[PDB]
Amino acid sequence: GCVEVDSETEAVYGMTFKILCISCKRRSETNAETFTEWTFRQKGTEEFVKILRYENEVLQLEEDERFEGRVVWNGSRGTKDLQDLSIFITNVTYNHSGDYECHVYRLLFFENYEHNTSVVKKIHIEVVDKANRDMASIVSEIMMYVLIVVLTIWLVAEMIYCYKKIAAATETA
Amino acid sequence: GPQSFVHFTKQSLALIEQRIAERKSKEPKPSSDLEAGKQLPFIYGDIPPGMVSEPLEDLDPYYADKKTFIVLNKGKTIFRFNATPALYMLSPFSPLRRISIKILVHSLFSMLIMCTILTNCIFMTMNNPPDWTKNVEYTFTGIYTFESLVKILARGFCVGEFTFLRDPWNWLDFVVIVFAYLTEFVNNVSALRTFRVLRALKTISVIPGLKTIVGALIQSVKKLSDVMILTVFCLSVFALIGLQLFMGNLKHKCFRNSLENNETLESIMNTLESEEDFRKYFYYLEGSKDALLCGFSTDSGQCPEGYTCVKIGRNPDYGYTSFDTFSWAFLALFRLMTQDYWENLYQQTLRAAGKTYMIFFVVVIFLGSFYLINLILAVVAMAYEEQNQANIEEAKQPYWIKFKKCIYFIVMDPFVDLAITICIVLNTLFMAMEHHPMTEEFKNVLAIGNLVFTGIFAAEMVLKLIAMDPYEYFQVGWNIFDSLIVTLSLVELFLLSVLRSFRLLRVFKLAKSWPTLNMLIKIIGNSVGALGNLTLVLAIIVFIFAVVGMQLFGKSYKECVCKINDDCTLPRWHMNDFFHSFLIVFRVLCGEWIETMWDCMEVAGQAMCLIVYMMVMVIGNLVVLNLFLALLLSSFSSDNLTAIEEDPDANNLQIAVTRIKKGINYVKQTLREFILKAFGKIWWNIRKTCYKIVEHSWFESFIVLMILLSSGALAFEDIYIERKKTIKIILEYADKIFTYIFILEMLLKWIAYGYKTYFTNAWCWLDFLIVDVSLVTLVANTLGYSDLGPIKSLRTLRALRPLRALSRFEGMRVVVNALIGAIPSIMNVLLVCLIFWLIFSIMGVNLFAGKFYECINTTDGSRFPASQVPNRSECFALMNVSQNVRWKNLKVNFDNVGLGYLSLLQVATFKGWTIIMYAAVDSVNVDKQPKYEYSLYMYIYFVVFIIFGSFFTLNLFIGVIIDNFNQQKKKLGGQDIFMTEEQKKYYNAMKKLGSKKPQKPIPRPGNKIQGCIFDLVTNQAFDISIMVLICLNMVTMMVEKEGQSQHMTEVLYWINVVFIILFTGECVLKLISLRHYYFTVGWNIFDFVVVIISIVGMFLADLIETYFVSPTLFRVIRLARIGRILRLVKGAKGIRTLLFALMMSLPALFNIGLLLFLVMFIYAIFGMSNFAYVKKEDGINDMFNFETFGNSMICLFQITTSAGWDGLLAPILNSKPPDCDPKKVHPGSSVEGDCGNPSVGIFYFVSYIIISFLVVVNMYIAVILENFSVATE
Amino acid sequence: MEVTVPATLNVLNGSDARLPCTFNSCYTVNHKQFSLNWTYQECNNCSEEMFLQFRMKIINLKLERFQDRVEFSGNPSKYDVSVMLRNVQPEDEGIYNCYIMNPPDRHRGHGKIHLQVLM
Ligand SMILES: *[C@@H]1O[C@H](CO)[C@@H](O[C@@H]2O[C@H](CO)[C@@H](O)[C@H](O)[C@H]2NC(C)=O)[C@H](O)[C@H]1NC(C)=O
Ligand SMILES: *[C@@H]1O[C@H](CO)[C@@H](O)[C@H](O)[C@H]1NC(C)=O
Ligand code: NA
Repeated sequence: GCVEVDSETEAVYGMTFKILCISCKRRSETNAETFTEWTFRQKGTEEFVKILRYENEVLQLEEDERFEGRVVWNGSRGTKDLQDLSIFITNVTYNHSGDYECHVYRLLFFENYEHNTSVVKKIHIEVVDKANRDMASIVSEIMMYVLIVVLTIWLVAEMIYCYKKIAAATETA
Repeated sequence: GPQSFVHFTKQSLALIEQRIAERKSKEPKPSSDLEAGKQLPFIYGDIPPGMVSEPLEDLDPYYADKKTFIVLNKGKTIFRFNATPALYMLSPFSPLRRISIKILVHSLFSMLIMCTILTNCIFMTMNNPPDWTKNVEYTFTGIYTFESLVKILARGFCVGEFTFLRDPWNWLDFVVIVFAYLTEFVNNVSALRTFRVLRALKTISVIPGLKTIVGALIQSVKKLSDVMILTVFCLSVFALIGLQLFMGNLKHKCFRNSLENNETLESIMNTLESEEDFRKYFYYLEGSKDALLCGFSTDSGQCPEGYTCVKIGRNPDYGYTSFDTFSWAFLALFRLMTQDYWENLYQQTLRAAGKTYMIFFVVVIFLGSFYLINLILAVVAMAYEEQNQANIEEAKQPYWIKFKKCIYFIVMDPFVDLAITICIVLNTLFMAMEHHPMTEEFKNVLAIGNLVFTGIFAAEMVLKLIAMDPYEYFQVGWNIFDSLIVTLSLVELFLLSVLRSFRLLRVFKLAKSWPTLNMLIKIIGNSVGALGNLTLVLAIIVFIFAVVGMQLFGKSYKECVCKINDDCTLPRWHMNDFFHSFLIVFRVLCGEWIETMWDCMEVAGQAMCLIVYMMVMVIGNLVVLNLFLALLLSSFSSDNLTAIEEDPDANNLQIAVTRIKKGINYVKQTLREFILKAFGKIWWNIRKTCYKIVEHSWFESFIVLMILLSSGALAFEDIYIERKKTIKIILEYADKIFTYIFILEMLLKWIAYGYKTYFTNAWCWLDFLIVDVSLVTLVANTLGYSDLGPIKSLRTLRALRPLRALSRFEGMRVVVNALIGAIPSIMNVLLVCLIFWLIFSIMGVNLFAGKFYECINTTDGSRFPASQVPNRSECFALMNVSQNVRWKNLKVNFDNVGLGYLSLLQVATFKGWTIIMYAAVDSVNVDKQPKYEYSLYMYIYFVVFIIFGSFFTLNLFIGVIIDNFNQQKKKLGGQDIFMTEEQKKYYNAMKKLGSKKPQKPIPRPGNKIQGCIFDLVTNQAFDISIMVLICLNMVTMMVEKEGQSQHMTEVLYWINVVFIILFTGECVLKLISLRHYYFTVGWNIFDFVVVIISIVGMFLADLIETYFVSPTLFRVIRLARIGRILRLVKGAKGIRTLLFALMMSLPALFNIGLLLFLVMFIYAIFGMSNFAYVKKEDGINDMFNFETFGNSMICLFQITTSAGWDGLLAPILNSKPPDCDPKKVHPGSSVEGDCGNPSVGIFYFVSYIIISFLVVVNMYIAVILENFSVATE
Repeated sequence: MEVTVPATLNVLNGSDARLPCTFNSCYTVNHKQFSLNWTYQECNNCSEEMFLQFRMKIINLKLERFQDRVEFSGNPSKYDVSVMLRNVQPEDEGIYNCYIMNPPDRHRGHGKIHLQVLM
């Protein structure tokens, strides 16, 4: 159906990056009309600046150097009912590190009732030269290896002890 | 003896009166063989012609002293009249009374009354009789008047002993005959007609043998008193629990946040009448009669954005579904016990309260709908066994000659009969190849094949008819059956759509060599043979209920039609005419009553429909159950006695088998003859060390622990796994470690046991297969083929790793061994059932193939009228004219025989059957738009299938399961088959509890006041007073309702506080009197715990409701006052014994439940991996799906009872557009498409329902054995 | 819908005449959609005259022939649409009827009372 997965925080300089923004409706059988506006606050600054607006299957980009020619759409396609609002950076630079705000403007259509809603999501992006491996993966691999060696050592010790015991028992007979 | 036959003359009367006078001046049972209404003994011989049907003197010496006289008919039936003059007018010697006697005891009189009754019963089926029927009604009441006058003139009216009014069945005749005239000369038509229905009950008196059936039916009930009391008590306790938990929750609705014109929910609510404007303020799903339910917790249903959940308005289902009062909650609990549409209520309650409250439904389903039903069945079966045992206990106490001989020789037993059998099988297979989208070539091939088969069968008929004599030809029943089939096939050849399907009956000719098919044939024959009167009583009761419903509610259905239908037309189920009323009665007997009950209560009123429906349920279910038990035991023990050998006459199939054994073996031996003519202790120490390690308890515990961990790691893999990155990585590495550990275990077992013993063990084989699949998957993932289609399909097989727990737990192993030992006979009965269902599937394909297509407007799903678009071509023309138009077919239909098998499974379980029946009765032809109830009488097809392929099929399966499981218990020495040895020891220890002799009485304390308290608390009056106090407390909590005033709440609180004080005072008095001897009783300990529970729960509930905000905790804590009510069990003895039987059944039920839980866990993992992304429609929605483990187990517990499995299977039957979208994009996942896999889904659901049926049958037999052992010991 | 009305009613001159018209419809009468019409015709084939009607409330047309002697004497909720005639005159003799339309019932009710005035 629809799962609100958070965006990845780290982007590699010179490569491509996708900034997730997913905003599911509380009930999936309802009909809505959605658009978005993205605002960006760079590091060393404190003001959020609008960069793009997407509505009615056309993506509008504001006139800013840091994102011109480097941003394409990665949200929902072929609908006005947009539940995926993500964008794609095709060439990451060091000016793309900062705070991103994903404003979602949804207009539900009910029986004799229109409800105009709004959602805001915050994404923090860090631009690095080399991708850093996750701490969870590192510790999980290390703990799997230590569990392997611990179990093998325990099994070998028990095997040696019982082999000696049964050998002594056989020689006693 | 035979010479004791004299006429009743005035001298005899004078002698009898003199004897009576002598007895009075001075101031024993009659022979049952001579009792009235019995056949005259053969010892008396024949009767001379001159005194038959004449007043004769009494034969029984008991009445020889009193003034009686008897009359015998031409069939030797004895009638005992009274010698006292009738009304003091007509003497036995009067000619008028002589003629009245001659009329009364005669075959033609009874025949005339019977024909009158049947004609009247036929006449009561018309809902709008013509005007000329009044003369027929007058004739009927005149005939009844004549019969009653004859009876009164002969027997006398009321004064005497053997008189008209002494017979209970003559009271019905008198009531009917006074009602007729009173209604005629008193002028509600419905009430008068419903009283006219009483004439249908006179069938019991006129048809011989029905009074005995009714008496046995009444006798079976009187042994149910304790079970009824326990059922009422348990239903009341669960109703109180549900009233405490769910009061007012089904009134939650999604109310919109924005209201114009300064409006409020209070001001809006009192200006809303229709559903159209109720839809403008509350959220409705499309095409729904009720507002969507919601909750305030996180596990309840959610409201759309722009709405807030609020408790306001009415309850769902016309307001009839709620836990607001004790009566509505009791109705809900009875519905749950009978499991009628219970998944709808279950889903509503989970939506309104939270998914966490499925514990309530699990406990209620298990305790009520399984255990109470088991108790009812066991008690009725014990009653009928006792009555059957008593019954059998008292019972014991030239050229034509030449060529006809040649033709007779031509018909050879081992060859002609085998050829006929092969031809029958081939013809059945040929007919099973029909399907709807069939070419003309295939149709021609089938037609010529059927013609050839019919010609062959007719030729065989002619050869047998000219070989043997025609009189000798018609002496065997199978030959008559063959003749009927042949002539009917010829009649169809000369010319319907159903007459073609009657040749399918030739399959039953296989029962001459198939013993299990013969068993079903014998059961069906018994249903109309030795048990024909019981079936007749059942049919009469169904007829009476149908006509009563039609006369009571038929006009209300038409007059109040727009209260139950927006189109203002009659619904599918109603009582406006006789056929639909019978259909409703039959559906109630199938187990579905609440949905039609809602319509009945809407058109006619709650009380009348409630009374009628519960009468139908109780009486019809009792009669159906009695018929089921009679059929089962008769065809189980009475019919099977091994009187004759296994095919005593050499079976032609057996002769052919012997001839094959001769010929093939001889030919092979001769061919072999022709071919021959033409032509190191250290390794033993290692093995013993591995044996010591593997066998140790620590190793087994470790492996069990890791099996549990690896099985529980599968539940975390759901649609939200992408949010849990760390858990995902941890689970990947955990899968690696588990694979390593289990490979190490397999290697250790290899070295310890050796290849031979390891690979001749089935558990080791299963573990080997699981570890091989895991290792192949791991090596493919590490190599790089982690994205191949077959590799992913094999990765879906990790759901079977929980199977490693079967060999590790003793209880599951024992249950699995029992099932494996039961499989063989189950296979034979399965074969018989599959052939029987194949016949019906072929018939359904002949009737309904290609006729369920229809043109529908896809926006609202409404079928177009047949005025416009009557054809398929018009439908396609309109699809070019209009966009939202589709010529669509049902998913489950009779287009071929496999789909027919699926349809028959949905009809047999009564899950999804109504859609199929509506499509069947609306059908017209192929490429023709369906019309409403055009084929109305195709409901007969479904009723006949339900009867024969469910009732008789289940009778056969149960009858063989009983015998197989009895043999299984017999072979091992009578031990329990669902219990482990330690459980057996605990079972014996528990058994010694209920078989204790009375213990030492508690000795009274020496003190005076303590002694007075002792004799006060040890009296019976004290205990009965405590019991009535408990009943009063039960009533006090039954008073509580939703929306009650604050004064009500305060006074109820203070009454309950007073009850708590009284119970604590009783506890204190018992403590002071009995001292530490008070604790030597288990019930005293239970009461002490209950008192502590009451005080602590009251204080804690007050604390939560005052200095806290948590209604849920308040209700859960207040569920603690139920303990004061559970002490009513102490006073009741029968229900105490039944609860002891349940406690005895507990261990085996625990083992079977463990196995069921493991199976449902495996199926949940598979369902999560398969159906997590299908379209949300039918029974799959935002709360009941396979997206997470909890949701999947919620869905699977529901269909363990089979409730709603069709609605879950329907979204999986979508596999191509426009039903689904293969390229559907799901945000937050890389999975594409919302389509299903119809083969995987069908296998999944059919296999699960079959396995659930088998396991639940195991639970049934466990509980029944526990009851039979306990109650008969 | 069974409309229960007296076939013929005799009322003394100078007294009041209650005209009982009752119907049984299994649906509740709501005043927004319930329709009641009362005509007066001098004969069976004569012209019918609107004098009393109900659309949302009791509507009195106040015909000149009846002066102000026509009042409603019933309760639509209680299925009582009876009218009454104060001080019956000899000219009041005729045929009186009550058409009834109670949604959501499909059928239309019809009643007839032959009011007769004697000396
Ligand atoms: C299928 O149904 C239609 C219903 O109209 C049949 O009627 C024909 O309809 C067309 C278009 O309205 C007319 O031009 C023809 O004259 C109609 N036929 C007749 C009988 O006059 C149509 O014939 C049907 N077709 C089939 C295959 O039965
Ligand atoms: C409140 O309701 C009144 C009408 O009763 C309306 O005139 C007024 O504007 C409303 N005021 C607000 C604050 O909604
Ligand atoms: Na139902």
